[PDB]
Amino acid sequence: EPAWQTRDHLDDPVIGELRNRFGPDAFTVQATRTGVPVVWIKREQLLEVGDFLKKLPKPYVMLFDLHGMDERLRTHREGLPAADFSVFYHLISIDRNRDIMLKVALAENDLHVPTFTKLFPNANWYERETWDLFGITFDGHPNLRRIMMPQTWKGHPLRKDYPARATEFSPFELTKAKQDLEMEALTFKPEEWGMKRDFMFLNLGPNHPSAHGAFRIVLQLDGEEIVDCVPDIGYHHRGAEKMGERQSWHSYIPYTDRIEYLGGCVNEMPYVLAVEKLAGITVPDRVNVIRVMLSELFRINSHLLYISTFIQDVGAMTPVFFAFTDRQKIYDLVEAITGFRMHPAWFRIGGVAHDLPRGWDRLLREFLDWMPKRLASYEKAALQNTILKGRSQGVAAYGAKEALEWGTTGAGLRATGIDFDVRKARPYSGYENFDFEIPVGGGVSDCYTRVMLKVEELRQSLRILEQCLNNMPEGPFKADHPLTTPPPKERTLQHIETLITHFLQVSWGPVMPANESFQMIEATKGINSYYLTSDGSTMSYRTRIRTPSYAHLQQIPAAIRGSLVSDLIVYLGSIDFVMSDVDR
Amino acid sequence: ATIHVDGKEYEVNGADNLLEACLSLGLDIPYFCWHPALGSVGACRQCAVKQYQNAEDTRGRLVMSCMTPASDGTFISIDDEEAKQFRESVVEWLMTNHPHDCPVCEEGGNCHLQDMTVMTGHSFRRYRFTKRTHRNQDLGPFISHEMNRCIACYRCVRYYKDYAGGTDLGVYGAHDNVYFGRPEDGTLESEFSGNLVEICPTGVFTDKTHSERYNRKWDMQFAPSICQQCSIGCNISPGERYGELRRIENRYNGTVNHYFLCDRGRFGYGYVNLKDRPRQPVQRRGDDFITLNAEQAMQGAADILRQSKKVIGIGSPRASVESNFALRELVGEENFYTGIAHGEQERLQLALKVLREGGIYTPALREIESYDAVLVLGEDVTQTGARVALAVRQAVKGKAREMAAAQKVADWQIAAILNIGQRAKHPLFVTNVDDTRLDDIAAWTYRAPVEDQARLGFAIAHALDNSAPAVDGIEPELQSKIDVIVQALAGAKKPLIISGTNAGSLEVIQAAANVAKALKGRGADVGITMIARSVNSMGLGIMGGGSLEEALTELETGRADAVVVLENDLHRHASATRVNAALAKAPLVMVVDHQRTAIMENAHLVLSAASFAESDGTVINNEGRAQRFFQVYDPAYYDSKTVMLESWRWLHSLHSTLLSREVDWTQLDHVIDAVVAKIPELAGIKDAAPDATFRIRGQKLAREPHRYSGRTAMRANISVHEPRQPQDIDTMFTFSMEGNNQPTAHRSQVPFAWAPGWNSPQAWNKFQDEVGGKLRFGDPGVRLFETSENGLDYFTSVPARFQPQDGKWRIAPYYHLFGSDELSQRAPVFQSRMPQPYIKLNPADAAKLGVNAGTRVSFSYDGNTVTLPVEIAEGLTAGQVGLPMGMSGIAPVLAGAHLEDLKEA
Amino acid sequence: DYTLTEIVTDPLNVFMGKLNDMVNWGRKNSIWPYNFGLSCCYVEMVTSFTAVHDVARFGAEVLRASPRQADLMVVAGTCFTKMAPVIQRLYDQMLEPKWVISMGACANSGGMYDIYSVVQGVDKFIPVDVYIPGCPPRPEAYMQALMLLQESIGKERRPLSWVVGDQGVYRANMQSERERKRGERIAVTNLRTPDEI
Ligand SMILES: CCCCCCCCCCC1=C(C)C(=O)C(OC)=C(OC)C1=O
Ligand code: SF4
Ligand code: SF4
Ligand code: SF4
Ligand code: SF4
Ligand code: FES
Ligand SMILES: [Ca+2]
Repeated sequence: EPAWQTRDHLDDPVIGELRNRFGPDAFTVQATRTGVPVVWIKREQLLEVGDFLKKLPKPYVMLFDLHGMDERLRTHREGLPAADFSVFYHLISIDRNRDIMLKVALAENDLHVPTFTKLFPNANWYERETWDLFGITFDGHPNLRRIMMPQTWKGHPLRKDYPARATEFSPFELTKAKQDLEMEALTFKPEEWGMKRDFMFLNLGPNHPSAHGAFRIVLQLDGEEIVDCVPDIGYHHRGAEKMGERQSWHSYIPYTDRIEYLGGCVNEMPYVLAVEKLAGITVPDRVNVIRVMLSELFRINSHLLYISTFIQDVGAMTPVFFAFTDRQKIYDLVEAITGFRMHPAWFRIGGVAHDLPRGWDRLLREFLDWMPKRLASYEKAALQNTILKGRSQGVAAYGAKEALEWGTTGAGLRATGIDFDVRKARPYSGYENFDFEIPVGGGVSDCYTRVMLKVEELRQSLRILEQCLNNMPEGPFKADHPLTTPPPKERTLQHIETLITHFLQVSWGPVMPANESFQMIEATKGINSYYLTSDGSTMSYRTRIRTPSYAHLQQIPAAIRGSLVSDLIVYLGSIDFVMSDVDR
Repeated sequence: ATIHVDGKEYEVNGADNLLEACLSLGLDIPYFCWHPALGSVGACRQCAVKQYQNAEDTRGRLVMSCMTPASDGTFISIDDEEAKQFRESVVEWLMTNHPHDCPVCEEGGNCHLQDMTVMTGHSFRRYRFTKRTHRNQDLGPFISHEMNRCIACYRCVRYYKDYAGGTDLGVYGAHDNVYFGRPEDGTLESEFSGNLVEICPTGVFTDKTHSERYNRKWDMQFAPSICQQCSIGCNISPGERYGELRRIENRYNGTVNHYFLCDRGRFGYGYVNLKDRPRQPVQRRGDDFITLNAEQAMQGAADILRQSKKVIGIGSPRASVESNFALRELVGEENFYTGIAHGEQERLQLALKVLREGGIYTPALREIESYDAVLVLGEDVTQTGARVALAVRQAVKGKAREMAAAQKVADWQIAAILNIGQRAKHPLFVTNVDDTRLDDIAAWTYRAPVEDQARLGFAIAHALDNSAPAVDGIEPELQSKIDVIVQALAGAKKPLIISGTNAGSLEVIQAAANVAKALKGRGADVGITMIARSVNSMGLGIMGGGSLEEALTELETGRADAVVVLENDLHRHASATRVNAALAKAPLVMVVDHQRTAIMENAHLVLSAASFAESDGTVINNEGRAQRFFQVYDPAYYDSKTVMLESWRWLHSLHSTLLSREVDWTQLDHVIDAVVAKIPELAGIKDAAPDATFRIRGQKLAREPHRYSGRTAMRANISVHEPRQPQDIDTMFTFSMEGNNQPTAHRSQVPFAWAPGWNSPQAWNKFQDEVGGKLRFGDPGVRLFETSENGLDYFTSVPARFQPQDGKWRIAPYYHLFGSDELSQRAPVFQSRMPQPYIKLNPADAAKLGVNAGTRVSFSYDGNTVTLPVEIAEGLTAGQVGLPMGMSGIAPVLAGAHLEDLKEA
Repeated sequence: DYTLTEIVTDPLNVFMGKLNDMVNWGRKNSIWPYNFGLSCCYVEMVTSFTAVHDVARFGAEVLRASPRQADLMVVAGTCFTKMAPVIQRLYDQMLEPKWVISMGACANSGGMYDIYSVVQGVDKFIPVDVYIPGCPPRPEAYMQALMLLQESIGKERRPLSWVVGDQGVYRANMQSERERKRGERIAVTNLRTPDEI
């Protein structure tokens, strides 16, 4: 039984617990390739099912994901409950190292679900996005307003009947929105924004002079203290999931590159692993090693960017220049291998686009000799500076409970002391064959603690690169599956069967058989996951992308309340987010 | 019957074989040599499944599912490892000799062999030896031949010979050097040779006309349209790219034209792409041609119409129901004239009266293949209604089908059916002025003038029923042949009588109605078919109006000073001299047309109408079925200065500007509702297609496939800024991929067939409820009239015998599939296929004039001395002269017309 | 061959020509870009600002957070529908003379994001002086665009004073770089095989 085999997960103890608590007819178990138990729950039992999972002996403490799906055009729904729409809730039990998806069916006219914000406070933005993109009402939600589109938007873009392409540009709408932005400060009402109540009101954005994007924060201030703050996001919404419904399985890889643009192949990895789950492809070991190589190189690139950005936000200006020289070394190696700098689009369904070019090990050895002295110099020049420590330590701290209840993953969760890395807990792409440690914090997630954890993660990625350089397998760079897209180029250029497979795979698209798959990886900023629904066609029926920056930005008001604005700037600099990852 | 496929129970029909039963259930079995219309022969060995004797069986046995009946309690497995490995091995064996040709092959992206190579999962080549090659033949102007790509599936020979009745295509050679083609280079003789491009699962037979301006299937913009080249109304999928019509694919209609077109419909689309078509409205001012936009053309036309004292409208059978109705509304009902001759209109009205008042059911084109005896009276169906000739061939082979069914042989085992039915066939009696293309299978062929064919029909009706009027002057051997026809028709369970208006004789239609009434009175399940001339001839006949001669006298007498001619060249329905004189006398001529005709030289205004590829509308076919054709592309998308609108849009806006001095570019559904309200006989055309508000779960129907390419570069040479997507307010389709083309969508209008893993024309199997049956959720199109309870009376007007009078010469019509239809003549690829115009003469008459075969003689009709070279026709009757109709100068109104001054040039 | 804001000829005493040349020299040798981060193209822009590329050598490192002090707007990123009024307002807040560089396929035409929430190019609502293809353009492509902008600035005519002379802005119609480099680009025969480094 391979890892991609369709499982029902009836042997999971959570299924037995749900059967013993709610009865055998209260829910329907769906067999998928997602690797998790998928359980269709009735809508009226959703809150008690969530409470029961929250009160388990080893409970499901984190709401990993919450989003909708338009199932009106889905043809292969055999064994599934009748649903015009559905809402899925992905919950993670860290103690069990398990996860469960709960799906609620909804009719076309009765598009309302009970809110999940009481059980999980991070459900607020997910329900706002599900209402925004699907029109699904959440009863009991405090402020069910649009979060990606502007408030004066008609329709719900992720529905199947919504036209995906760009509308014709009009100067009238631009002028009207400019007038709206001009009179926004004059007619600001702090009731539609979810706020309440010498209380100054300020706008931080929308333009921001930094490298993580441009987004607006509405601040309520008592002098310097922050009483309340809500973020205005969706300014960088590219419609990547809707493009998932519009590209083929192969031609969507460059779009997966630009989800978070500091990651590249790290962003390509969960998508291609989920497509390989849909295709039934077990990639060879050299493919796993190459993909791990590129993921760790881009992880070092992203962490160097993050440390430099944090140091520059504190006020030291030189280490960003030095670490951009280090990024240039990494980019030299990545340019040699993939042909591009930051959006390589080099991962393929079944492997990688090309073999490693002859001479890559020299560039890897040069970078591995270059990096550690520079990292020690960065530490001793800026990270051990007492002014930086005073600006960083004790700023926007939270414990493990706040990280769990808000879906915070990555360096913040491990800085709260929770040892939960995807590469160790739920290994993927042959990460079990590499010896590396997972740095953890003492139990409190400061800005400084997160930054030093990212430094230790950079050192561990350097160790992974060392082991990969000393032990490189020889073999194929693509799998020998009929659904390896595209096939190897030389066989395409001189064999007619391979030419036929290449012809149909690049033009109409590879045919993924009707199934659902899911891949979760430890990205550069947290846990990045792809949830893929195939309706048997050459395009994705649904492409749900869970990104960690969304969860961190939703955690922002619960951790910075009662602090200053400079502390807010430092907290923004130490979160490791990009706005493309937030909005996607 | 009950089958168990991979452990799952299924309820199927026991008369089908296993492959078609499993394809009807959505299961994917690869197959090459089987076709839903051709039967099973078990050649390619691709459809192999594993059959078990019972539920508790583990070994099983490989069987061909196309040759295995779907009997009750049949246990099989498709996903068995042995069956999968054998199907992969069959694909691999086919792949050993296949050329490395997919990038430079016209079947790429539309290839069944590509789809089944991918479907079997075979992508690694372990064959290292040489591949066999073949020379290619020249098959004419339509079909391109590439013998290297063949997989020896024998579909071409089975279709072309056993189905189409063609003789010149065959299989030659031996063991692995099997060749499929003609014995020598030359044009494929069959009128249905074009369906080889969809029958062949590989790139051997390709559309050469498409291969000129080739584009891949994912790059096409498709629409569900109706073929406009005769009255049968076959469902087509025109596909375009870069503003020009690229291809005509067959569109599956299980009630009309299921898998097959004829070559005139498939290849005679080249008139749409002509560079001399009107693309802007042009106004005449002295000798100047001023190009107008839509608004100022409408304003000037309506002003000049308002100053006129009486405006008449001349419709055409080429135009749609909506455009003819819009002209009728613009000029008034009493001023509307059908643009056909008085004799043509009389024959059309009589055919319509027989169809919707004779009390005899008129079959659809698919239903013709189930009749037990066929009598064709005066209609050269192979040249005028070719798909009816194909269905008549199927009905003729029905006797072999019945003989095989008497021996408990299944209907899909075609080889056994043809073996049992060696040469026994159902009775076919065709009458014409000469030999027809159905003579190879006809039980009898009667070569006679139209009066003698009508007298034969009246004699058959009298011998079947003595209440019918009798015929005096029948020869004894002709009486014996009449008796043979009578005992053949009386013994038939389902006799079928076919006639039409192309014979040029009212008495032929009257005699056919008399035969059908006589068979109806005996209790037989008789059907009657009438072949009209043009695409909307029945619609123009139902609409009614005056003849073209009445309009010409109205123009000549000065009672009408303004004439609006809609999609009519006026030369095919009247003499050119009289038409030119009447149009020169009229102070205002406004020609709304999409083809450069000869009457726009004297026209004051020319409105650049849209053809069928650029317009929506409704057409009524020869059996009275309303069918909606949809616009394929917007002509203003690539050339932004093109003002090319629907004809009904032009005329409705002209009426609105004439009334309220304001343009009104209306919607299609408004004109449809106006037709339904004003004309109750056309009330069925509302149900031909749903309106523009029709959605599939809230979204429109897509015109182009999902992988449509180059959307930010096709117009980048004009401007780098992407243009606005053309909005479609008339119909439920969209000019984009943003829509639905799912095979399980609740609709009947399907623009093109594509399912994932099925890029070939075999995706129509996915678009049907059962393969080879009807479209799922019904076939598009609605019959306008039901069968009447009471029929007509016997037509007592029995004509006399044909008397050859000296000086006079009766014109016998000789129709050609490539050359009798006007727009098909305009297609440049038909100019090579169409023959040189030969005037047909009897040997006795040619000896009387002393002219030999090939010499030129000159004859004068309506003061027009034209010369033609003589071809000797032995089957022609003396006193008649044969003329090719529709050709250069030979209008189709010469059928039954007398001739003077036949002399050698 | 110029453009007045109409195709006119070159309007250029000989002292006024020298003064205009000095003004154009000072303008092109001191270009202050506005610090505006939209998407990944901004990351490559600020990569060009760093030590390994050193865009300071061209005098274009003074990255302003205020549009008043900035001369050059580099639209480097996707022009989202919510961000487009912000871009238009920040462009309007700038002062004459002002120049615009579209960086990347998103800012050029919308790029791969022909989607409901993206404006298809920033030339839909602001005038662009230099376009850079790429997704992202590499930092030296941004440097090359800066030299293209400098060459365009050096041959444009602007009023020396707002009280004396013609106040119209005459921008030169440069030869396209495609037509200029077509001589050397077509003549390329062999490139290095991709299997090497
Ligand atoms: C009114 C206050 C003015 C403060 C000084 C502004 C002008 C100097 C900017 C220096 C600078 C900073 C901070 C900087 O962060 C940066 O990186 C993007 C540069 O480019 C290399 C710079 O040149
Ligand atoms: S017939 Fe099909 S498999 Fe053969 S070369 Fe053409 S596209 Fe390829
Ligand atoms: S030419 Fe085409 S249809 Fe004929 S046997 Fe070969 S592959 Fe089959
Ligand atoms: S039979 Fe008539 S309607 Fe059918 S394809 Fe031929 S010309 Fe067209
Ligand atoms: S062009 Fe490419 S790199 Fe630049 S902003 Fe767009 S997605 Fe990012
Ligand atoms: S399809 Fe059955 S053997 Fe060919
Ligand atoms: Ca239209």
